[PDB]
Amino acid sequence: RIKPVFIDDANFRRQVSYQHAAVHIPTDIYEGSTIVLNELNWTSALDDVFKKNREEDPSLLWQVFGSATGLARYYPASPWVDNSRTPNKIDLYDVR
Amino acid sequence: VFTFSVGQHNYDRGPIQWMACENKGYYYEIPSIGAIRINTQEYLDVLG
Amino acid sequence: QPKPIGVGIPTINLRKRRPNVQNPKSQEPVTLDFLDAELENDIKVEIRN
Amino acid sequence: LPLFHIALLVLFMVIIYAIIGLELFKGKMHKTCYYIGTDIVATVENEK
Amino acid sequence: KMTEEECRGYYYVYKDGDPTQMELRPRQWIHNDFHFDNVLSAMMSLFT
Ligand SMILES: *[C@@H]1O[C@H](CO)[C@@H](O[C@@H]2O[C@H](CO)[C@@H](O[C@@H]3O[C@H](CO)[C@@H](O)[C@H](O)[C@@H]3O)[C@H](O)[C@H]2NC(C)=O)[C@H](O)[C@H]1NC(C)=O
Repeated sequence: RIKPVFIDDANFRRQVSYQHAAVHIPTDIYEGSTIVLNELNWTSALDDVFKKNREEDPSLLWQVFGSATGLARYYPASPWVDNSRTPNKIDLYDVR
Repeated sequence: VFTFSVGQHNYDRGPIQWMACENKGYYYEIPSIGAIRINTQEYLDVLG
Repeated sequence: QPKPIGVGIPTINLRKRRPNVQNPKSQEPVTLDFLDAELENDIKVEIRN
Repeated sequence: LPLFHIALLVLFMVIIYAIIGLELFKGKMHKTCYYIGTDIVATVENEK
Repeated sequence: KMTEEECRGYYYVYKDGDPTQMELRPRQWIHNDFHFDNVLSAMMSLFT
């Protein structure tokens, strides 16, 4: 895992981290599968392009790659709006 | 022609599989509610 | 407006509503036609076309 | 044929117990705990 | 989920069959209480 710093930001009414990209995996899709772990292995190479895109134009909003395996890697890193089960609520978000 | 076999039953499923992958389609099975979300969206893999 | 586009009349049954289930809210896009955002007119339709 | 008396005794015992239960537990199992303001019965995983 | 390695993570359970009323449960690979894995368990199952 990674523990980001999460400074606040403008143009994002949230706290975002520009160092790396966040990954959203749907609740009913197990992380740690061979399929999933392989996507997280090669898709990491996108963070450099994410940062280069931002540094070329600092006004960019979310840049996201939606995988065919249900994964979603978006930049900049920001905590998901609805975490799994800390409250009574759950999230139903499949990028597909 | 995309064909879906819904529920738990003892009826023959061969004819609908043939209908599926004769006309450049696909065949899906939806046995419960948990299968609906994932099976009703995967037809876009064929269309691409 | 940032509100979602409404459809029909909202009918709910409060007697079949468990308190701890987290029902979905909405996923539709905000598609508002040009003629539904102003007053419809016979010339505005021509301009839009 | 010899089991006729036994069947008669069983029938009469069923009748007597049915009437006793009718007098004792008539209209008593009509309350269960629903949720707050809803028509949903509240139970746990493996409880009928 | 048809195998031990697939039976991991969390899945939804629908109350009273309603697709809109959902909970989260962890996925676990359950083994039946009475099985036939060895002769002793087979004899226990047959005794029951
Ligand atoms: C997906 O994960 C694998 C494994 O974590 C990554 O492969 C690893 O990549 C690094 C750097 O490319 C390799 O380090 C290299 O080691 C050699 C010595 O063998 C050294 O000469 C190089 O200078 C460098 O330090 C590492 O060996 C390699 N791991 C394995 C098992 O081969 C891979 O890069 C990840 N995918 C992406 C897209 O990042």
